[PDB]
Amino acid sequence: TKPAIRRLARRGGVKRISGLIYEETRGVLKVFLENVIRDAVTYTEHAKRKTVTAMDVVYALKRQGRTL
Amino acid sequence: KLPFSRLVREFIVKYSDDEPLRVTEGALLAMQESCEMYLTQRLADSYMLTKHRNRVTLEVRDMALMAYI
Repeated sequence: TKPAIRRLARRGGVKRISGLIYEETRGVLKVFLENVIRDAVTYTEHAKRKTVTAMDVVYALKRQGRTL
Repeated sequence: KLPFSRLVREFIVKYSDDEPLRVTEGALLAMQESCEMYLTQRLADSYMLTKHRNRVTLEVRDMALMAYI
């Protein structure tokens, strides 16, 4: 939504934001999430289990580099 | 929850094989926390470029240099 992006900007110290950020921000995140969910789903299904746990999310985050 | 569940559902189904993959609240909340801070981090770093550019408006200009790196 528009205020969730605003809320994220204000958390980061951003005061005012341009209108393309809204679409650009969703795209950037999906890339991140695609890796998190993909990795989590791939590990969770492969690893003798079929349920995503908090640690599977943790496993996906380690596998990022867009964190480091 | 509305745009988070969509993406989770789309990608669990997209990246499933024989079936969607259950999941717990802690898993969902843990993911959601992680993803929020990733956008906070990258917007804030791009905002560091904004101040370096003598501007006050975070723009797609600033998002792109961190994204290029």
